[PDB]
Amino acid sequence: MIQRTPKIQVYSRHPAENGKSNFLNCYVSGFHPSDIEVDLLKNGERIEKVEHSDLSFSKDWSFYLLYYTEFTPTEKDEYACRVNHVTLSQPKIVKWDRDM
Amino acid sequence: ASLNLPAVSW
Amino acid sequence: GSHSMRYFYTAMSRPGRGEPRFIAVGYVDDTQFVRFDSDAASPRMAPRAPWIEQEGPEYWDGETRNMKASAQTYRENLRIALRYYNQSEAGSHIIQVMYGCDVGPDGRLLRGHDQSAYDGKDYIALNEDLSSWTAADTAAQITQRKWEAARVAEQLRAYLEGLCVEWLRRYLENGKETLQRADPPKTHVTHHPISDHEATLRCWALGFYPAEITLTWQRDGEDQTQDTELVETRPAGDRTFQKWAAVVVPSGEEQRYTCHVQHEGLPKPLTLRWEP
Repeated sequence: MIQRTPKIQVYSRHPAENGKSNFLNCYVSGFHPSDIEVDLLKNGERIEKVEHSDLSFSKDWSFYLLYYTEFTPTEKDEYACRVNHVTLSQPKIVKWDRDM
Repeated sequence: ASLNLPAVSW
Repeated sequence: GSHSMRYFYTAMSRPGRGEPRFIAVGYVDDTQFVRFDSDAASPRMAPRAPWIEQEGPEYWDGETRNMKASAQTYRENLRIALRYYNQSEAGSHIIQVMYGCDVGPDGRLLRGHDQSAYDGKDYIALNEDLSSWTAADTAAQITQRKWEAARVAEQLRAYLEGLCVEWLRRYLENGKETLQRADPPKTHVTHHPISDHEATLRCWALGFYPAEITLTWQRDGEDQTQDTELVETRPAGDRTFQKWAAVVVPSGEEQRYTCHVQHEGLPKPLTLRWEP
């Protein structure tokens, strides 16, 4: 059948301020079918116990999910989201950029 | 509340 | 203002890995309030918003019974769809359903919905008359014939005009402090040089509810639709939404650009500019 690859946005719940607790979000959307693998990474390593929203979908039938974890940003630490889907030959990594 | 629709199939 | 209630079902087959998973979620406007997942250790319709928690055990028991019955219906529908499309028992397939009602400020029905998809493509939809169907292909026409013979549209109409609207009105009253509150966007413009010759202006909207918003850039008062990068509206995780719109502008021309924001929480549209 026809498949649709995920759009990916990585961002924080609130404007980032170093040393102030926040939530790191990875929003995946526009994909079909629904099976998808999403990891949040801190300095390249998988964060444990990440939570996610309940599967739902948009008016065009494509799925979306929010993955999220509490975190405290610093100048040093790098964060990213890593996504795999049947449409991707290898996992896609999107880095967190505070201005996006 | 959800729709209760018994005995309807494709 | 106006409001909606929607239920979304996803049924996903997985041959060799048990029976199809069935997940249901319910929303009022952009607020999820219930979920059901057949893969949970103890499947139940469960609350996801504070204002639904006050419903009593008869509500939760009835919703759970209905979701279990719906899971069985959609597992059968997945088997039927294989026959209708001449497909093998080896592949994974998906049925999706969305249904519900929209009401105006008076709480009266504006319109009802009931539409389904197979493998991400339209399958069958109840028309706006709540009395006839649109089938996407010759497979869905088989379903349409069965549903015409059994007067299924009449049952959908009874729900959409009756219990759907009545429950939505109850939820809106019980959740009035949030469901009937619009949070306007918090807005600002950022500027990032990309070269000596150009810079990005990015217009941000944060903290808004509901999700519907319009963010536009104008240059000299003319919309820049084909030159604007507009990200999908995204959830913050605290009920609110975020969005941005960006344009690449010639250095020294920044004040020719204005960002325009429309949102139901704003009494008047906002115009903003980069403020160095």
